[PDB]
Amino acid sequence: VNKERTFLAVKPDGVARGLVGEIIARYEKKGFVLVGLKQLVPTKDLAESHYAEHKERPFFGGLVSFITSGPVVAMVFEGKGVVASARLMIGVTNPLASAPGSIRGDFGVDVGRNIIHGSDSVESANREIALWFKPEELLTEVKPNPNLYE
Amino acid sequence: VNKERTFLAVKPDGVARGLVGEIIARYEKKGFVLVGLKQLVPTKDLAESHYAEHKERPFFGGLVSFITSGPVVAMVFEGKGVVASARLMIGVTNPLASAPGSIRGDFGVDVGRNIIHGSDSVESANREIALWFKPEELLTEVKPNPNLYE
Amino acid sequence: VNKERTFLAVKPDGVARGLVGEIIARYEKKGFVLVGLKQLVPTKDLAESHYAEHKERPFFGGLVSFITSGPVVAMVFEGKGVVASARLMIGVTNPLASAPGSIRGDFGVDVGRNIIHGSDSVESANREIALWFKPEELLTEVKPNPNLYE
Amino acid sequence: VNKERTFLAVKPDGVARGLVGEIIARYEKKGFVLVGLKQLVPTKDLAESHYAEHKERPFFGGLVSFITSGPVVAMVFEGKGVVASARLMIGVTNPLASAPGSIRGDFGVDVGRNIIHGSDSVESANREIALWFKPEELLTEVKPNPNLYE
Amino acid sequence: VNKERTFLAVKPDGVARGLVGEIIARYEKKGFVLVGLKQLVPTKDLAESHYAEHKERPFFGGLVSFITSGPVVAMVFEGKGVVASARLMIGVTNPLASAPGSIRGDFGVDVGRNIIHGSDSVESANREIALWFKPEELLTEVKPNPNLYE
Amino acid sequence: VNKERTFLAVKPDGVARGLVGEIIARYEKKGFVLVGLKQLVPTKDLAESHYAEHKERPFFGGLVSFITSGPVVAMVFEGKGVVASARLMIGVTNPLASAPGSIRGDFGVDVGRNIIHGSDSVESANREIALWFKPEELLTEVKPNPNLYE
Ligand SMILES: O=c1ccn([C@H]2C[C@H](F)[C@@H](COP(=O)(O)OP(=O)(O)O)O2)c(=O)[nH]1
Repeated sequence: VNKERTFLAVKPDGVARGLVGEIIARYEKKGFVLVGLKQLVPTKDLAESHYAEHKERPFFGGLVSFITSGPVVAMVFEGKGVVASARLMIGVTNPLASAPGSIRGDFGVDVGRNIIHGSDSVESANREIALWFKPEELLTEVKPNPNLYE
Repeated sequence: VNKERTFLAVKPDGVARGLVGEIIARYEKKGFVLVGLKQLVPTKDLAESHYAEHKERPFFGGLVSFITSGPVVAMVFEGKGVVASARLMIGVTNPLASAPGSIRGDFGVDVGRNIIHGSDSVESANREIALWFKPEELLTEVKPNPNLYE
Repeated sequence: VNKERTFLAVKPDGVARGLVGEIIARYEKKGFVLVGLKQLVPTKDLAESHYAEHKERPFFGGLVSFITSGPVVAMVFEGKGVVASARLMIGVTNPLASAPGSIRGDFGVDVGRNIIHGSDSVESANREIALWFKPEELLTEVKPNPNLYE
Repeated sequence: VNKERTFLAVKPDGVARGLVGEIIARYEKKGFVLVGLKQLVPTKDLAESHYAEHKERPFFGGLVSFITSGPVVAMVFEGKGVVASARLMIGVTNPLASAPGSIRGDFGVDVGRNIIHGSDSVESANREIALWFKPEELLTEVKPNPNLYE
Repeated sequence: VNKERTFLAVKPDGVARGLVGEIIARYEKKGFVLVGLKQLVPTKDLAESHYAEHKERPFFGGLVSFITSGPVVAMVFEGKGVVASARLMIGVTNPLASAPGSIRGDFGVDVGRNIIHGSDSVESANREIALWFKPEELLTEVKPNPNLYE
Repeated sequence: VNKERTFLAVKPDGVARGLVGEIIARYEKKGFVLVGLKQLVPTKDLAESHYAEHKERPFFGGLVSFITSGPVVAMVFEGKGVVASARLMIGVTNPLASAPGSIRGDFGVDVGRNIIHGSDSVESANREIALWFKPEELLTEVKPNPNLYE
């Protein structure tokens, strides 16, 4: 189904570096539809719930602090296999090991300052989208370019 | 002062044509700070109160019908002389008469489908910003790149 | 009417400099439809007919000699006010005096090597299109993006 | 030898999405020479002869029907190892699995709407070129930039 | 003559903002040849000799101070009418009044942080070139692309 | 450490092809700092020292004769893991086998005309930096964008 959605979030460093439009453009060019978009300064309760799976890890504390250190541009894109395509486009955890052409591969140098977040699966996508967006904030009537899908 | 703000809105045709990120990128490159950003399908009352100055004009009906025909990406940029600079970058009412280099000049061909809206003065900017954004949605602590301002 | 057409031609120097795709992309982003496209090495008869209005000027000789010195990418774009918009986008006769943003303004430095040709009026557009293109080579059913025209 | 040629074709979806110039630009930047270029609406005979190898497969029908559904920009590029490089730049059959940086990787989302066609070998290139282009439409004297070849 | 040269200098703000490559690329696309290039932290004596004309002006102190506050990428471009073309491409003194498409028009917002310096005339170019560059640092054998000049 | 440095050099072909600005921009976008920059026409001994390891190889003759055949834009970038990241961005020895997204992958076609040089290790970087740059020509103080490093 082409009604698959994922959660993307340009982090404080990506926003502070003027990468918001560049990132949105990459997804628009690919053919994914922006189902939701907004800028906010994450709160602790949200950063913590968002990174729940790492609550046990050492870095968790630093993850929750930086994400709430400034504005974030949260967004939702819809399309066929968007969760895996979104991540392929982002690159890998370490921006230095990310191939040229990917977001992190082109603009990132540190793992702590890795510009953007992308859901790693449909299960997490759905959880994260419900965490950052209210239903009233997501488009229902989507309908994509007919030159994209058969 | 560099704490001046303006209201920009990528209209249904700009959004539907995948111009959102391209437009945001132009403002970020310039040095202006994104103080608010969100996507929504305008409601008739908002379309009408926004286009108030034209309620007596023939085309008003089509303005309100179109802007509410699909999602709009509303946004607020802050910076020195941003209202006038924003409009200079947008181009003129008729995209066919807009010089290359400007948004409408590069992507527009019809006056009714002219991609974006920009406040025409600080008085209107202030009015519109309050019409589309709630105070909680606008960043307070702005702070731009020190290499932009003396 | 939006069924207006103009004749553009990337000249030997524009082609030899790898500017073909860059120029086509500029027009496509604008909203104009490619109704005809082909690469060929102009014959004297066609060069002369094309530059008829300059047959009595000193430079005519050099014009006819150069346009036939290599391959030319002839093309026809359709859209509202395309003839004047195409020219506005090209720039002026002398690339050095052409504004940044325009084709000649960005890539040209000499008037003899001014990269591209564009019809100067609908009258000449129609004459030139018939000179370079056979009716069978031009699209009849054009129909552009609905987000371009009201 | 650097006189190797390949057949590329931006399909109806690539054309209708305004990607013609973008794709041509990528090949010109690389250093390949455009030996033939033209736009046309393929006929059934040409669509079928082209996809001959697939005549017995299920999808054939949809392949022929789509490629003839609208205008195609056929083109031939010449250069060292152009057939393999052209394919490397196109990406893989499934645009979702295509790496960022490649044509399909950047703009494609469905395999039925995968933007461009490229010959898979020198044997097929030679066949297809003769299928789409008449000898008079192809450049004889090519000669590429001396800063490209040793 | 096409052996005209001009002196451009990306100031500390332009360099600190990652604009060096972007600026060099605009000039290379145009067709001008890079006759000299280097990065350095200007010394007072040089900054002062450079801005000699403004020695009596109020802002003089601030000019010499800023230009020496960080690295500058000094460069010399050669080409027909390069002194006037360079400035046309830079924009005007106040970046907010500079038209989209120009360097200052696209990236600058403050007159004190106006990104780049360009000679204002052939007399000044020759003076500044000799101030920043030693003869051994400038190319003798220039020879530009033949597709540029007639 | 983030004080790692590598030596990059746009060779005569990259320079002659107007690729200098394009290449530097890729590194600046990434987040690496330009610690040294200059254009020169390599002298025979510099070329030879530089390519010591290839001395006994059949092609050392043309390697030296080429690097010294025209101007080279030598430069030093600083940042975390810059030597390995720089290489990854350049692509592989044969540009035809280099992935789209990489410098060689996007612009190169021949191995003898492979646009750019990058150090292959920290040991070589340090050797080459000292070979091409005098200590006075390199910056001491770095100050990397704080949104790059944690
Ligand atoms: O057969 C050959 C192989 C490489 N080369 C040149 C290109 C390059 F600058 C130099 C060093 O090659 P190598 O170290 O293998 O590749 P790279 O590190 O990518 O430059 O050899 C040739 O001229 N001929």
